[PDB]
Amino acid sequence: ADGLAARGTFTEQLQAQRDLVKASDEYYQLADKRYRTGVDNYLTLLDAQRSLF
Amino acid sequence: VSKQQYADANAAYLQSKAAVEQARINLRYTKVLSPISGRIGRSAVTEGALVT
Repeated sequence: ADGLAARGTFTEQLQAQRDLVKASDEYYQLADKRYRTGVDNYLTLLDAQRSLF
Repeated sequence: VSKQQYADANAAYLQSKAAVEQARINLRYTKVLSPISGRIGRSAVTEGALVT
């Protein structure tokens, strides 16, 4: 019954976790566009790479 | 430092350089340079008069 409970909840846990990494990667790519254009510096892009990690 | 920060820094640099150039011409107006060359006449004012 413990194994069945964990099988029941880890699917939505990992779904909500993979959506988090997708949103953090989108934030990283938007910050990289801001860095490539020339608005932000190389200190702000590294603060988004760490959130990805 | 991002490119926009430097492009805003050197703009304020050039604006202050233009302000110093604006101060230098008012400082050059206090030494009344002769506008042309020629024969100068009698001075209509002497030392001590107030001009405008």
